[PDB]
Amino acid sequence: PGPALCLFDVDGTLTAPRQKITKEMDDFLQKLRQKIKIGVVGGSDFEKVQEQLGNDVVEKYDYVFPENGLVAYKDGKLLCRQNIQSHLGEALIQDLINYCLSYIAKIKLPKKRGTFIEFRNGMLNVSPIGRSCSQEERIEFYELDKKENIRQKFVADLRKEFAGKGLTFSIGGQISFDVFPDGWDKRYCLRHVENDGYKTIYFFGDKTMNDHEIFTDPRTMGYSVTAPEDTRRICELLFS
Repeated sequence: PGPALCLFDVDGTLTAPRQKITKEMDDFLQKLRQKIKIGVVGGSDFEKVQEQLGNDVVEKYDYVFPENGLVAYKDGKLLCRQNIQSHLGEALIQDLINYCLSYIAKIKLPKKRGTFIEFRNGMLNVSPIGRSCSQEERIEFYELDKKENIRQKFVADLRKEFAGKGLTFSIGGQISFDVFPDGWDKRYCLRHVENDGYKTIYFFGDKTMNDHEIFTDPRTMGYSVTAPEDTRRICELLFS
């Protein structure tokens, strides 16, 4: 119905895991773009996106959203930027940082290395243990955090001392847990597409991590695919 947009998650949906897009796929998308506009979003960076979809990616898609739209492109122009310290404000960053630093120093573990706090543009990857832990170190701490649940213990107190700062927490993997402003997941990019006159906004990607929010957000018509061949089968089924 009316003007529409197709937004695709990058790795997995448009390419084989850890690989650049296919010629067939690429030619398919440019062909699809003829009638309906297209866009891509992913948690990775533009450089990584370039590796997967090509260095001229901003010319192949109408919208390009690396870092979940925290980096946006449309028609080839750098729409804008946004980082956690600008949105949340420095003094807000240091309050979270300070706290985690002093809290982390009070946790006896079998091993400690470095990068107890990693700083991403739109997310603070913490960890009571660090981040550069080895292969054996990581598994060790992981099996240890199994029964201990050290992470949930901290990811709960933080929610308290900082209750109300529009911050969302997230425990993932075996050693670290991400921190970030509310809505700063793939849904963030939607803000670059809800004002260009689209009656329908399709999304193609992973619908479950638990649950991918962009896939459920009311503005999108979710279509989770299992690989690039599916993205085409559905796009073929839906369009053309």
